[PDB]
Amino acid sequence: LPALKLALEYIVPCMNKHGICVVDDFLGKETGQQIGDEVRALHDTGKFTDGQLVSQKSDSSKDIRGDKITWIEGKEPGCETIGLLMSSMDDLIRHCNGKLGSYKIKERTKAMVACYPGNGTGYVRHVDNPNGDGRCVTCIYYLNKDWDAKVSGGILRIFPEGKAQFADIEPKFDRLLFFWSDRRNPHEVQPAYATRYAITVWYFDADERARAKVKYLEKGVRVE
Ligand SMILES: O=C(O)CNC(=O)c1nc(Cl)c2ccccc2c1O
Ligand SMILES: [Mn+2]
Repeated sequence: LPALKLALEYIVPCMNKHGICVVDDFLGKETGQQIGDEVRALHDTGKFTDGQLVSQKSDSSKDIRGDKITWIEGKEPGCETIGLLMSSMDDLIRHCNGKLGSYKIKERTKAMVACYPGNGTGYVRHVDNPNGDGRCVTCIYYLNKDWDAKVSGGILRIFPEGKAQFADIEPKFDRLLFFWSDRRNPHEVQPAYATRYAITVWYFDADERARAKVKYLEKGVRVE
């Protein structure tokens, strides 16, 4: 589907109504599987971190580690299809310009590729941007073939503010997710019992990001 039909007929109205929007079959099986292959090669050649320290045991051989990450620009060798994914995310956001809230999105982060190793670890409940750092939209792409949450867990559970219910999103192959990054969407990753990959990009609102630079004042200018 053109980034445009999807953006204008589904993503824009969904984000303004619900703030949480799922697109399945974003890139297709061939491109999705190539991204999966690039991510697995990154993992298998040791490009990820060792994982979030979960239990700091007295003996370190007993330390439990969780989600592993790596930051990907998209131009690295063997990340070209990841870069294609990122360009496709950018195309979608660009076709939403001036329709996502009142936000104006001119910049994003690099991609954070995450691997939950499948050892029962998840990710605690949190808000992506609780303190106004500029991030207004969180975009996650999943690449887990035939994921069965009843068996492997790993559901993303979101707790939409003001609503007495949560929204459970399975980390399905070739699924793209958008949600507001601020306190509207506290969320958690339930324990994952199989290897679980995701690629996240955050989009900045230009105003919020510009004034965030005041708080984090960071390179300066010489006086004398
Ligand atoms: O993977 C998912 O479905 C959702 N993941 C996250 O919400 C998530 N959020 C943050 Cl802020 C981090 C931050 C660092 C590493 C992994 C993260 C993560 O998986
Ligand atoms: Mn998060």
